[PDB]
Amino acid sequence: MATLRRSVEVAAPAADVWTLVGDFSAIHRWHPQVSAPTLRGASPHTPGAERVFGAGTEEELVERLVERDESARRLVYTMPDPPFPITNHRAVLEVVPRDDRHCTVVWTAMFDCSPETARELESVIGDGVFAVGLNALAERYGRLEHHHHHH
Repeated sequence: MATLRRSVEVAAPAADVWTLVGDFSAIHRWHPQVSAPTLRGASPHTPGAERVFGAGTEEELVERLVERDESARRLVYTMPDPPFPITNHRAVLEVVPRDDRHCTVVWTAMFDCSPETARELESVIGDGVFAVGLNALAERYGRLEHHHHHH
């Protein structure tokens, strides 16, 4: 699949999780693989702002906010400078409330990649970057209802 979708069980209300994931610039508050991103113009809540991971190294990542929904808990961005061989990138952050104390945080990433590379990116981007970040977030809200296996 060129379209990736992952979901995690968080022991907390969805709105509290949107206060964490939503910011775009402030992803280094929960996501351990984020080596501090540099937020360029527009403001991080306004559809347009870019975030440059590292910003002084041989391996950086430049992302850009396409559109943002505060009340809907829906965060859409793209990679205008991606290190992975793709054409058009598109990714969304949707925190879906199941109960008042339980919310499923769904991270989606779809990109126009070639099949032999795309199967590899499902494990690297999906079962690597997301399966670490989403799960570490579920562990820090585990102060309400129990910890789980890291990643």
